[PDB]
Amino acid sequence: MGFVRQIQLLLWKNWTLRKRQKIRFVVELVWPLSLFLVLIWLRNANPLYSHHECHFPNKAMPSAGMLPWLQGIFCNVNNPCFQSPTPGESPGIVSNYNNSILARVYRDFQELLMNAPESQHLGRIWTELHILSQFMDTLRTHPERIAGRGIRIRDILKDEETLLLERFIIFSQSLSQGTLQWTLYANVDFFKLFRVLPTLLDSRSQGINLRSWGGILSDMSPRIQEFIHRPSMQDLLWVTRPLMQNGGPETFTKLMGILSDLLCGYPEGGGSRVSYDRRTTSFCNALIQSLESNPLTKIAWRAAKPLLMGKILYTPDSPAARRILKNANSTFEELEHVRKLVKAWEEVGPQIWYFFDNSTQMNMIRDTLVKDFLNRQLGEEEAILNFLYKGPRESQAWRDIFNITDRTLRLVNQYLECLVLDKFESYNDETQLTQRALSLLEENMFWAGVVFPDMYPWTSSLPPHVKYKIRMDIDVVEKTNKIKDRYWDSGPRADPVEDFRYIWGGFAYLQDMVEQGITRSQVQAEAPVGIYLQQMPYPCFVDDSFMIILNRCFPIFMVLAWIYSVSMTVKSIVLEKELRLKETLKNQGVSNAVIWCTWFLDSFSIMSMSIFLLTIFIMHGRILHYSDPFILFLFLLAFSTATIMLCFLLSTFFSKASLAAACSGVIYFTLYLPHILCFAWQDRMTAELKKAVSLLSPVAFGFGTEYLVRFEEQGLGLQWSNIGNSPTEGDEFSFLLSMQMMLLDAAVYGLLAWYLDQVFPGDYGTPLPWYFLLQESDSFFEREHPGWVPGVCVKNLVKIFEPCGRPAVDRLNITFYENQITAFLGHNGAGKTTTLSILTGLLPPTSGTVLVGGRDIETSLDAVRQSLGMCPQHNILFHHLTVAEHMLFYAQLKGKSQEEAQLEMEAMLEDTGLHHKRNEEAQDLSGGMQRKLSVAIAFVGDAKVVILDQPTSGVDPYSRRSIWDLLLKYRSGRTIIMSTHHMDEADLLGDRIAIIAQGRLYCSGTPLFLKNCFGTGLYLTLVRKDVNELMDVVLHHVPEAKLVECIGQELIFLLPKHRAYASLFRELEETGLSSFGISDTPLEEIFLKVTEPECPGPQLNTGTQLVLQHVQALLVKRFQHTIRSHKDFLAQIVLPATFVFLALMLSIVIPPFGEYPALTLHPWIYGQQYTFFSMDEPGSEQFTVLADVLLNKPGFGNRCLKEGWLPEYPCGNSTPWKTPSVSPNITQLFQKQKWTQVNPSPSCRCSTREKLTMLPECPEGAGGLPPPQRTQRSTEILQDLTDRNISDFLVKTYPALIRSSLKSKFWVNEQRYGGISIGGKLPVVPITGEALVGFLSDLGRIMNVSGGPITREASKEIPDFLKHLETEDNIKVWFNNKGWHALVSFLNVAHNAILRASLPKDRSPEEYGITVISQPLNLTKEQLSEITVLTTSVDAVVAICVIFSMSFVPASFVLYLIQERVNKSKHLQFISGVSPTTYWVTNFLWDIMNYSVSAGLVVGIFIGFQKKAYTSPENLPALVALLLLYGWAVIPMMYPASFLFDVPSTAYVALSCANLFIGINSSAITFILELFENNRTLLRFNAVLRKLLIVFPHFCLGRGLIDLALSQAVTDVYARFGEEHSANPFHWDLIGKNLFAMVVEGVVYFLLTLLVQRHFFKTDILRLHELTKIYPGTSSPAVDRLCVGVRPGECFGLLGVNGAGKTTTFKMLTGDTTVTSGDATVAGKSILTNISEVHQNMGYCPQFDAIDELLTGREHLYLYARLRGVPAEEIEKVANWSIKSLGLTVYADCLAGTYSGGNKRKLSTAIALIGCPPLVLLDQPTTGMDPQARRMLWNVIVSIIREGRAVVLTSHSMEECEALCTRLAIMVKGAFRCMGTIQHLKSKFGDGYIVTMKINPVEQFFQGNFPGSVQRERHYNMLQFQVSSSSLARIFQLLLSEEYSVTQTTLDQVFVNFAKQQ
Ligand SMILES: Nc1ncnc2c1ncn2[C@@H]1O[C@H](COP(=O)(O)OP(=O)(O)OP(=O)(O)O)[C@@H](O)[C@H]1O
Ligand SMILES: *[C@@H]1O[C@H](CO)[C@@H](O)[C@H](O)[C@H]1NC(C)=O
Ligand SMILES: *[C@@H]1O[C@H](CO)[C@@H](O)[C@H](O)[C@H]1NC(C)=O
Ligand SMILES: *[C@@H]1O[C@H](CO)[C@@H](O)[C@H](O)[C@H]1NC(C)=O
Ligand SMILES: *[C@@H]1O[C@H](CO)[C@@H](O)[C@H](O)[C@H]1NC(C)=O
Ligand SMILES: [Mg+2]
Ligand SMILES: [Mg+2]
Repeated sequence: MGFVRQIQLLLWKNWTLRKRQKIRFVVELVWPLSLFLVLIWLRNANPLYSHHECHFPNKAMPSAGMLPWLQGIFCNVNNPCFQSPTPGESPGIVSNYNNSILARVYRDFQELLMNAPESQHLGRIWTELHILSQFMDTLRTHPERIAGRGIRIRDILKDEETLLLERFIIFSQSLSQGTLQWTLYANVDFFKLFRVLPTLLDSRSQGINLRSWGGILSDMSPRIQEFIHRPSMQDLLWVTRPLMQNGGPETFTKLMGILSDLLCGYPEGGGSRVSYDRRTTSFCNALIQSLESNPLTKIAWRAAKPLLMGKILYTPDSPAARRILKNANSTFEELEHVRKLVKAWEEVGPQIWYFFDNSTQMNMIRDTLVKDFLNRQLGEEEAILNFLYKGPRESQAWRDIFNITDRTLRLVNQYLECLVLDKFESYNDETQLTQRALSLLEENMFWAGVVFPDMYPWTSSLPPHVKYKIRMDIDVVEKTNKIKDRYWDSGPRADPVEDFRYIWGGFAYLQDMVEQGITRSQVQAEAPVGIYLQQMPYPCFVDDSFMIILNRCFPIFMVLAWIYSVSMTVKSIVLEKELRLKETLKNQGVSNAVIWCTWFLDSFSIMSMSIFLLTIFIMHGRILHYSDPFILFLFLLAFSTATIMLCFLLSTFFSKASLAAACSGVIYFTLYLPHILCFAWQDRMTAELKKAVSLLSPVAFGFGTEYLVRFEEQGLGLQWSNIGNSPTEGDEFSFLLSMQMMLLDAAVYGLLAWYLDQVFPGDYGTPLPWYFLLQESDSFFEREHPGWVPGVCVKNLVKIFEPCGRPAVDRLNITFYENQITAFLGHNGAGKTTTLSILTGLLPPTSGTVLVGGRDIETSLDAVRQSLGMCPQHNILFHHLTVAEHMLFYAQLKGKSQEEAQLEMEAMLEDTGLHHKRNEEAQDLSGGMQRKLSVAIAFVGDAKVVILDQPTSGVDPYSRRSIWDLLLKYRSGRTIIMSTHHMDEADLLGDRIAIIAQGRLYCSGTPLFLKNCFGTGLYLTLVRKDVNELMDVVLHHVPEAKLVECIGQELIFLLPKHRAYASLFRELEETGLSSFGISDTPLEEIFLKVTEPECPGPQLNTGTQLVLQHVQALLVKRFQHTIRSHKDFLAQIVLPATFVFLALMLSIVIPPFGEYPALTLHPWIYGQQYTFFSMDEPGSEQFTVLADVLLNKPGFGNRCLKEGWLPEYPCGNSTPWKTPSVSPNITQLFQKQKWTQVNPSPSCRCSTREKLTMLPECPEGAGGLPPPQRTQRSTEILQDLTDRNISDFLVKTYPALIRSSLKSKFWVNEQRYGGISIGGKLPVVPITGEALVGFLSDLGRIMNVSGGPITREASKEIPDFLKHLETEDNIKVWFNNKGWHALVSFLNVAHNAILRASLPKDRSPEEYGITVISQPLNLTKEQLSEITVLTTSVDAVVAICVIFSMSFVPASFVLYLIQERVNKSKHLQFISGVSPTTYWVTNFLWDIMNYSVSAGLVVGIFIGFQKKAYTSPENLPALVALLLLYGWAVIPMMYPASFLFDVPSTAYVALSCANLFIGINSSAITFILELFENNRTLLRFNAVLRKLLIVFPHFCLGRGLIDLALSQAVTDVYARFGEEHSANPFHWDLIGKNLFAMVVEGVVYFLLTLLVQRHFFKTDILRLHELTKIYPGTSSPAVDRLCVGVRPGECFGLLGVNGAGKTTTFKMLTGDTTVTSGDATVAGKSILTNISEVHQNMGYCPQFDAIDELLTGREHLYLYARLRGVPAEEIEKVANWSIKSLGLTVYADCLAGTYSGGNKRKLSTAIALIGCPPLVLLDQPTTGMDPQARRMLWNVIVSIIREGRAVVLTSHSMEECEALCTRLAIMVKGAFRCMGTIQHLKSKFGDGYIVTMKINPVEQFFQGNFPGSVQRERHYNMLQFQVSSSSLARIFQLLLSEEYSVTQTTLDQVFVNFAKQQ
């Protein structure tokens, strides 16, 4: 139950302390919500994009004819989406190329010219022309009548008459004209005719057909003119305009567009697109080289070359293979027939030129014709526009149509000869084929390599099941080890380049050719069926653009937000431990488990609020949109628990906070590194190995975060229904396993932390054995009175400290009895605190035992601590609480009611003198009040043993009275142990006394026993203000000894005969010295008997030697500091480089590279699946059998042959056709409302703006009714889609099918991959074969060409040529591109069915088949796309790790600067004169050489791993200059921060985190924003940021480390193909600009730190005038207006009550704090204006030790001599004098941090006197010094006062302010109360004779003898008494009966009642 109360109190304290910060807390719970702001914005920069449907054009294969094959290659290069069903996916069409102008032209030509009433008589004209040219024109070699000649003759003959002429000649050139001319009317006029048509004049089989030739042209006149003006011809001529204009169009910009709309037609704009070579011609190698070396067409040529010019290598040399590949080269045969035809031109051309130059039928017929009749004949429907425009015979400027023909038709012949059309080479082994392929690959002249495995080189007969292989290289083939993607994306997979490697790589074409060869080799009656391929359409979907960066940034940004919390809690666990605040709590009796429970609750309650805020931002910021808030909350909660218990585990390794701040973040982030292995071993990990590694909590976090992201990139969330099932196929270890294996780690970490705490409590506390689970649960010394009881007992201790060697404590034997106070005295290095640290469990002994209640602490500390109280020598308080809160907290921890605690606190506040504060923080107290509170809270509660040492060192004589009252009130029932130095109280209130010397007792017992043990006598005191006089004056009554002590302004005499003594004092009274005082024997004389030069500085250096001495001094100081703390150096310098080393070592382990397997291609590589078919175009025989042999007899493919196929996929039976039943609502819906042909079914609603979905909803009216189904023997479901809209069915049914796949197996699946569709016709050119060649032959015979030798070969192959450009009857296959190997599988299905559908009717088609196999060529490679992404992914994280590492080193230099700024050790060096510039410059110079070691170590690692892009002969200087100049730039940026943090560890943590935040969120935003080149507003931001963000060195390093890595991948990919460009990474665009910004920054920030340093920094000396100091938070002044002056040779006093303003004055004088309204002058130089000038005329000794705890005592003196003049050859004797004079010989070199606490004061005053400054300021120079050392200090001060130097002291011991001081000044709250000499005070204040006795019976003893008395005190067996000035005290001394004592007046009693009265 008390457990719960203590929990509540601890939590109350923590939350009270947090109520004061309100900034360390807000930053604490806001820091993680800050790494996500970039993502929150960058999400809303990119709203989601919804994509329309896609419909794609089909692809003809080589077997579909050459013309559509090539046309499809050209038109469908980019594979465009069309959004509306293309014509090719209609039941009986394949064409898909209308709206092409070249096709509409044919449409109009068939519609108008031909098949009409104008083409009837045209052939008759041709036939009559041929008859003419055969009969009348050709009349030379044949016999005829006289009227005949090759040109012209006359038949004039048979003349019987004798032999006007012009008239007849004109007239002939008339039937009734010659009849009346008369003879010639009976012989030559018999059958004569006129000039009419003589076409009837010949002897011909037909009568005549003339007078119709010109009378048929008018019929077809309105047809041609109509045609030419049709819109199709307008478009043709419009687009052909920029072709013949001067020859040559623009290369690939508009030429492609013209050819596109000329051949292709695609609408809506063209779719969306989602060395001297040998055996060649000097043209063909010039062309290829000009094409390859043009950096614009190298890419397309790189892919097109192996098909145009590559070669195909086939393995065995057998007649079977030769036959197959003879039948497979049909395509190349019909491709070289074209070359033949075009080559025939080089022969026909000159013949046509001649015929149209000379002709008997043109140049002698048409040039000879006359024109009178022609003009009228033309006009009745131009000779000048015809017979001259096209019939010229001599040059005129007809050639316009002939000299473009050769230009355009010989260039084509030059082009076509570059093709290689013989490409089948024959080998005898796959090995030989492989080496020849290796040879050919470099030239890029390797197509595939075909292998027939089952046939031997003698094979002749084909088996009826042929299998072959196509072996290509991996860069043009899909991988054969996996068949799909790892995760189901939502897209069609339709990128023409990287998703269609089976098409542009040439695999599918060769497979088609060889399947057709195999079919044609064993059928002999093949069906001419061709094949088209069609891609199944895809619905509308939603694009992301975001989960490409989200999935690569989420599980870094999520694990990196907790690094600040981890560091701030591991550091806070360790501050309490090494600041000793855990041990005070454990001393007040707080259990050990309450500590841990409070830590856990207080950490959990703070992490749980940032968890909440983080979830709210993650969801409402739309980073995750589909998931569940509650599950995310619970996941983060489990992580919080794991991380907290990890922090508890880590805190038990460290003891110093600065060391834990430097390791916690690095270790937290190095436990996450094993997630590098997820890049290479992505698939070869197992759920069991995944469990084994998830014991490290961050990797379990990463495993869970990946599922969180992935369930969303698959369109779902983390709903409560799919935790336990992974998204990826066939892997265990779901999300729940990560969540559940976080809690196992929480438990394990916590349990181990609890155990490991007990065994290794470093540096404060007692360890346990590693097996503590065996469950234990004369004479010097006074005679011992057998009475009271013993309390604490000590028995033979030893404590050896390892370095020092000597025993600090050596065999003690003491007992402290119960009901009394003991005083525990000794010199300084005695063992008083080392012993009292052992009685309490602060540190373990080397030997011996102690016993508190008879129970030894070696086993029973828990019970001992239940009743303890303690105050330590140096204060430890919660520096932000209050006085009242301290006392109200410790009182209740012991267990008390709240109101009783109020009462006790109220009493003790007044009792201790700490009232009037009661509300001030424990840091605004002075240093005596802190020591006073530290005692007050040792008595509160109720202890039984109270151990309190040095309880009064620093408290003024007026408050020591209250402390004594407090001690004597609680002595009643406790054992109290006091350790003290000043002896006024060691005897007054000590019931016993013990003394230690060198770590063991020297004496013991009650004080009276000690006195007679050593000696006793009176002590005559003569306080002066000449020795010979006194000596002779005390010779008259010469006793024992004489002068025993004589220091400045003091004296001492010892004298053991009433008249003798009586006469002395009496006579002395009336007869140079001032007052005096006799006594019995002090307690300081017996303690004093137990234990038992450089006055000028000549020539202090100055100038450049002084500066060069300062630099050396500081560098040596820093070297000494860092040699002795090497764990800190290791953990701050070498650790980050080790982190980098681990990160690079991990990215080296990679799986070995095997080889790509076989993978027989068939549709059952996939699982259960649907297929379909569609028997379009029925009734045609030869298709009713092809639709029968792919359903019923063997079915699809080869999974059911007669013998067997692959005994891995067994058959079975089938089921009857069965149309499934549908719900009635559909039945009424589809018949009720009338639909149409273009709208068969209701449409699907997409993913609305506010209705986000992955795929549309598609209501219950999808593409129709369910079609008939069946289950085939292949264990597949094919559904018959005959006479239905397939494009509608597939599109509107894909979504509902994708949902029905994750109900059972939670991973989404694709259940449909393809199907056949029998039918499809395209119209073949109606022109037959032999008819064409006959027409050509007749035309040639008319036109006198006769051809030539080439033409007979060219025109020998026309009939077969025209049969191979079209097919007219063919099928088409549909495929789904999501499955990689789904194209070739179904292509094989189709070819195999075509084979079975055509073999004869007695061969049983169930045992014939073809199978294909892929098997890449053994080149030992990977695909480029794989290694590129792997390399960039790995080499990004290396840059991330280097940035993380170099972000921690720069903050490591602030630890020393902050550590020195507080404790006032930097100010104490400025006092010696170091001129801030040299200090800062030297620190910078040390930091640089400290940094360069880490930089060099990182570089050495990069060299060792041989990482390119970093260690290459062109990059290494760039890397070195990046690192070495980043450090220069960034180091002087931490320095201004050392001015506002007080705890070094806090600064370390808060600066490392800020550096990491900037260095991550500057070098990722500009690499993400540049990735998005789509958006235009992003480029503005990217450009402006890449310049604004240059002021941070973090950006300048983050850019460069990733640039040098990106700009080497782009060259190592070039090495794959082509040339190899170098880097030169120094350009003013890569890193050259950053390296310039570094240098400017590195010198602008240093000036900023030197500027911020400046905002913070008569015959007498030190004249003070009215000066004041009001502290900011109060109302009354700390130091009111005060004014003095000190002369050269005096010593000022500066006494004062506790809390009066004495250290504030010294702080203002030395220049620490800021004066308020005053002035002060040291040697003429004022302190307000020029203070660097006064600083060299004074020394300073602070109240608190300002020393470096790691050098030594001697190295301090050397440092502080060098920081002054004292040239290099004198420092040794100055140091030796200072060491010897102050008493530091035993331990002059022992690590000043191990001094005792009275030796630290000696060191401080020793280094306050180096040099010889005229003014010396000392502040409490003697608080922990024993009486032996105080005298040595007094002697030194007297020796320096005698020179002429001034001293100012501030002390609280009045034994010395009257021994060496000349002027005093009591100082109450503000200014002074009473200045003046010592005698000026005593005389006016206090008569004298303060008689003190020891012992009612003595109270009445001063009734008549001494009436005037006034009582001072009434204590225990000691009490004081003031008696009036009677001078008869020694007279009445014979009336006593005790401790004799009387004195004139001590200054101690004067100061008590001086301050009593105010
Ligand atoms: N940082 C501070 N803020 C507010 N008040 C302060 C601060 N430091 C000191 N004081 C107050 O100013 C007064 C002067 O304190 P100062 O340190 O001069 O006392 P002191 O005489 O040096 O004490 P002691 O004599 O024990 O050394 C004290 O009352 C103290 O409470
Ligand atoms: C040309 O294509 C159009 C486009 O739909 C089609 O309607 C027409 O039937 C086609 N003409 C043919 C193939 O002759
Ligand atoms: C036609 O081009 C040829 C070049 O092949 C040229 O010699 C001839 O002169 C051109 N025709 C005319 C009419 O000039
Ligand atoms: C190709 O590599 C595979 C890898 O195992 C090996 O089995 C096969 O024999 C090799 N064949 C050739 C022709 O290199
Ligand atoms: C559709 O028909 C079903 C019966 O199958 C009926 O329950 C429902 O009310 C009808 N209307 C709808 C679903 O809008
Ligand atoms: Mg001590
Ligand atoms: Mg002080």
